[PDB]
Amino acid sequence: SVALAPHVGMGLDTRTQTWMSAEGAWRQVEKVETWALRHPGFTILALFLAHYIGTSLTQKVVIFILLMLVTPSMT
Amino acid sequence: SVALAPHVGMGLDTRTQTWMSAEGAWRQVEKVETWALRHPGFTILALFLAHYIGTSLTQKVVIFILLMLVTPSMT
Amino acid sequence: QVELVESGGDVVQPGKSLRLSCAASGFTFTNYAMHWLRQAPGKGLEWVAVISSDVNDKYYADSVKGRFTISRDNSKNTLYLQMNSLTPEDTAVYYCAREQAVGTNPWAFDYWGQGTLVTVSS
Amino acid sequence: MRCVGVGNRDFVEGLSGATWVDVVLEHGGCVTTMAKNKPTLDIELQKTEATQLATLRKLCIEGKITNITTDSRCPTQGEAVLPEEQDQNYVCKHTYVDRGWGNGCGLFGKGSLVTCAKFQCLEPIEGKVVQYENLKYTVIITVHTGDQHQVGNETQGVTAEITPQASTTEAILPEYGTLGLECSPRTGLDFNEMILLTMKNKAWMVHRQWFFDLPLPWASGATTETPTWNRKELLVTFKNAHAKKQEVVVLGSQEGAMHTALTGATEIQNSGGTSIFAGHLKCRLKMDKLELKGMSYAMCTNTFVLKKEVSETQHGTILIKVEYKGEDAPCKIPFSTEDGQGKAHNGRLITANPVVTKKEEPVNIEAEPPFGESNIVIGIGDNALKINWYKKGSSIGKMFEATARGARRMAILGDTAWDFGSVGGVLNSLGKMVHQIFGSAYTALFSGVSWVMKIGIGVLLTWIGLNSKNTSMSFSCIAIGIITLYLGAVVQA
Amino acid sequence: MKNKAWMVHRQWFFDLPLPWASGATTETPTWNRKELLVTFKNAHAKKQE
Amino acid sequence: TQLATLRKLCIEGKITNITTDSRCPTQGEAVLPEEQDQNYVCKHTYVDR
Amino acid sequence: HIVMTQSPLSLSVTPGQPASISCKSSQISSWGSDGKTYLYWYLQKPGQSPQLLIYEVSSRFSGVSDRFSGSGSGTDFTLKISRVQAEDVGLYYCMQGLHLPLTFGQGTRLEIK
Ligand SMILES: *[C@@H]1O[C@H](CO)[C@@H](O[C@@H]2O[C@H](CO)[C@@H](O[C@@H]3O[C@H](CO[C@@H]4O[C@H](CO)[C@@H](O)[C@H](O)[C@@H]4O)[C@@H](O)[C@H](O[C@H]4O[C@H](CO)[C@@H](O)[C@H](O)[C@@H]4O)[C@@H]3O)[C@H](O)[C@H]2NC(C)=O)[C@H](O)[C@H]1NC(C)=O
Ligand SMILES: *[C@@H]1O[C@H](CO)[C@@H](O[C@@H]2O[C@H](CO)[C@@H](O[C@@H]3O[C@H](CO[C@@H]4O[C@H](CO)[C@@H](O)[C@H](O)[C@@H]4O)[C@@H](O)[C@H](O[C@H]4O[C@H](CO)[C@@H](O)[C@H](O)[C@@H]4O)[C@@H]3O)[C@H](O)[C@H]2NC(C)=O)[C@H](O)[C@H]1NC(C)=O
Ligand SMILES: *[C@@H]1O[C@H](CO)[C@@H](O[C@@H]2O[C@H](CO)[C@@H](O[C@@H]3O[C@H](CO)[C@@H](O)[C@H](O)[C@@H]3O)[C@H](O)[C@H]2NC(C)=O)[C@H](O)[C@H]1NC(C)=O
Ligand SMILES: *[C@@H]1O[C@H](CO)[C@@H](O[C@@H]2O[C@H](CO)[C@@H](O)[C@H](O)[C@H]2NC(C)=O)[C@H](O)[C@H]1NC(C)=O
Repeated sequence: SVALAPHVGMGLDTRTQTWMSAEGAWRQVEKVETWALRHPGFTILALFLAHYIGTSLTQKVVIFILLMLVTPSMT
Repeated sequence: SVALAPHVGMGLDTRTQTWMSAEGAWRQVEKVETWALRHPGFTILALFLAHYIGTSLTQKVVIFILLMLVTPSMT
Repeated sequence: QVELVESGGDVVQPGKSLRLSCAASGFTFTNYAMHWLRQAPGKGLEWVAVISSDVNDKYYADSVKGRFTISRDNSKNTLYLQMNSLTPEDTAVYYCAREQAVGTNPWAFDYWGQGTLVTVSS
Repeated sequence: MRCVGVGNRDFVEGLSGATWVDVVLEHGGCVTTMAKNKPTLDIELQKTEATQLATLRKLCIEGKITNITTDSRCPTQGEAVLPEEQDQNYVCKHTYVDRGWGNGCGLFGKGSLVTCAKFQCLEPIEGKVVQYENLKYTVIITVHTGDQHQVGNETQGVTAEITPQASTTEAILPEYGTLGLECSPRTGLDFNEMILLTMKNKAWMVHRQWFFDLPLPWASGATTETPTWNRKELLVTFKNAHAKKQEVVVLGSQEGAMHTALTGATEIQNSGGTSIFAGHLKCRLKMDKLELKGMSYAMCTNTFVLKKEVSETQHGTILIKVEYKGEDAPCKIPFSTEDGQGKAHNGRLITANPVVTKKEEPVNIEAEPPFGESNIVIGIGDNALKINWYKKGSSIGKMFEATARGARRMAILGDTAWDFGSVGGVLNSLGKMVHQIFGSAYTALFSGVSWVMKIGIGVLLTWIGLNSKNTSMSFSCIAIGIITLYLGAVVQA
Repeated sequence: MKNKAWMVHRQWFFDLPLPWASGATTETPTWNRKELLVTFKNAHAKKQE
Repeated sequence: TQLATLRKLCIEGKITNITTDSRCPTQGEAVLPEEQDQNYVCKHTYVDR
Repeated sequence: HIVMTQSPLSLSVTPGQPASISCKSSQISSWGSDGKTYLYWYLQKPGQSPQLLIYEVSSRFSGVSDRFSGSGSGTDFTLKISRVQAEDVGLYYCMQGLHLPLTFGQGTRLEIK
């Protein structure tokens, strides 16, 4: 089906290499990186949102990173 | 692979209806909905994390929503 | 969805040359090796000639080697077969076979043409 | 000794009352079972294969669209209807299109427009299940005999077929007794959560619910040539550009999308018999009837000579290969180990007790030398072959590597790693119970989490542990952070 | 592609992971980044496919 | 007595055939058919056209 | 010039019954580099053009019914049909693709008994 329901973490785990493991280990990370390099302004917007919502040096960082992970992959 | 980077929100917008604008609209939402229906334990984990990382109610809500939106979107 | 239609088949007296043409549609032609195959009436299938993806490389069956010539007009999306010094034995229904869509063999058949009949007799 | 050279072997050494030791086979590594008076043999689960597979559900991967029929009503009255709508083979959709005197309708306004096409599917994806009745495991057992051609020889072995109906099949080794296998094959990869995706001659063992949640249209699953397909609306894309009319277009071929949607599944070879090659099996080894050949043979007093240079394997075994030069063929080979010219005997023969069975038939010996200098004496007298060796390593390094190996096994096997080589005992029972409960809770929590989300959540949770000071640190950090980082660094097997 | 067209953004076209080529209409084009289609699968560190 | 060649480094060298294929300022990246050849050392740079 | 010899020359079988066709090679058609075996099975339906049923020794082609399955390792290959219908009338020409001058077999014939 659509490449949005991969069999990554659910189900069985074996000693043999699962189909397309090394090729797709970093697929979503590369997607996030290329999206961020193509659309830089959302980094500024996320910084603004984090620094103006619930600020404490751990929350201010976790919210920023979590949003910067959500928006590109969600797309 | 290729499906992870839809040509959505690139910037060129016109009156004429785009390709698959009816089906590909709620695709991302339905992905998360099916993932949440299939994996219920991460809901409890996200509730715990939001409660123990958020000092304000709005912080808790935002953290919970972002955690729910980030993991199925990641995989 | 691919369509391979034959052309050029007709009657011909022995010794008179003939040029067969295989019109192709439904796929990108320039990337596919093409074949010519024949079935004499009441006889088993017999492969005639093959042209690979690059135009220069060609091969012929030894039973017909030196008598035929195979050409590719990929700009028009069609295949050409040149039959020379035809023999009354060289009468059969001729087919046009595409390269395999999926597999390992550089040359294989997956889709066969409708078939044309050439008759060499006096 | 078909186990040497794989690089994944692991030596089980214990034994109990009635001499039963349960070991776990994983299709990747070959077990070695040593004992005080039992010949050390090696075991490898060769292939797990099923038969007589049923088809549970069939999925369409691409379609063709024909017979596009359309009908519209006058605006502001009724709703467009078409007799072809009720047909199961036809996909339809309702949209509103502007109409007027130019279109012939009496009154201006938007009017309904339905288009019905014919969805004739193509290239189906069968989804097959297997019952436990037909699942079969094949196990290969070889005792260390010191034959000439028996170093990692994949072919020669003794096969015992294990099925759930009769799972206590015992091997009959030649001249070594009968090794008794009493294994439970119900446990393992739960085949009630396995659907095989036979899609253009490539199978996969995916989870059941994930297969049911594939958006692609699904068939009835029965054996027919013209099956009716449900949920056809998402593989044909109706396009109403502007508002004059709408077209009908088939989406395309979903094979490339499927291949990237299977990026975590495990491949299994599907040609003829659907011989799965991934999985694991727990088996008990009842070694009561098993004996070693030639315990009563006399000792060799003659010259021994190497015929192939001794070369240490990956795990420390050295694989000595010698050939007898005497006249007494049915004879026992002596052995001695000295560290710094001191008879500490700080060595070990992974082979039980190698014996020459013919005068000039080469025999090969697998010995484990200590961590320093190790002079090895094979024969007796002044002609004793002396194999100098030096295993480069430290004892603490071996313990650390063993701990890492056990951690990897506990990450792959859910809790059966607690039974791997577990020689009875009550402590291991409590350990297994505790690990079973905690692992069940942990996987219920972290069901279907990403290779990177596991690492991120583990880092966040260990930071939370290092912050809180209500003795939540001690359990949160240790129990979740380290475990989750270790897992998320291993999950992509 | 396949008797269809779309007006995509240039940068988005240049970003998507598929093996491209010079597009000079010559025969036997050489494709860059062929690794996006082939998938090698070492099963048990025994052989490769 | 006997030695095996684990890996050869090398010090000198020679450049035999030099070919360049430029590209228009916005049409995209530049590609040469011999880029995928293992013994052709290519490098991409920017120029003004 | 590997010559393909087929064991059956005529197979008259009643509907709803199995059938076994054999295509025996004069040399092992197992390509060494990949370990695959290039043996193909075509079916030319009467008054039609040949199709491709199993594009390898045992991996069936797309659009082929569920019952067509093959076997064989070095020289003795088989084409197994599980339940014969009324459409199975035709000529089951086997083929080897191992070598360039590829040669078909004489081809068996199947009819309803
Ligand atoms: C890298 O760069 C080098 C040099 O820079 C190139 O070397 C080429 O080598 C080939 C031979 O391997 C040379 O071909 C020779 O061409 C001669 C010229 O004659 C005609 O030239 C015109 C062009 O003006 C062509 O269009 C014609 O087709 C003719 O080739 C030709 O006379 C000669 O053949 C004669 O000599 C040989 C040897 O004795 C006989 O066998 C033959 O029968 C005939 O008598 C050669 O064919 C080519 O000129 C060289 N290129 C140059 C000098 O620029 C490499 O090809 C480049 N690439 C690589 C990958 O290395
Ligand atoms: C990639 O992989 C493909 C297939 O996997 C390989 O395809 C090979 O193609 C060549 C031709 O391009 C084939 O050569 C033919 O070999 C026939 C074998 O006959 C004898 O073989 C023995 C070896 O066992 C030799 O020692 C003998 O000398 C014989 O050659 C040969 O009969 C045939 O020649 C005959 O037919 C041609 C065309 O009809 C006539 O012109 C000719 O006069 C003669 O009558 C060919 O030479 C080869 O068989 C193919 N191999 C396979 C496995 O299919 C490619 O070579 C691989 N590599 C590349 C780069 O593509
Ligand atoms: C794995 O085990 C098999 C089976 O034991 C080994 O095959 C055996 O190989 C030996 C020597 O290669 C064969 O002996 C030969 O016998 C012939 C006839 O007597 C003789 O002319 C030769 O000089 C040699 O002595 C033996 O027959 C053969 N056994 C078989 C095939 O069953 C194999 O070598 C082992 N190792 C590997 C890597 O396969
Ligand atoms: C659906 O479309 C097919 C093909 O366009 C129609 O089949 C044609 O039917 C006419 C007679 O009605 C024949 O003369 C043609 O030869 C057929 N074409 C073929 C078979 O390719 C079909 O009639 C249409 N309608 C239905 C209900 O199937």
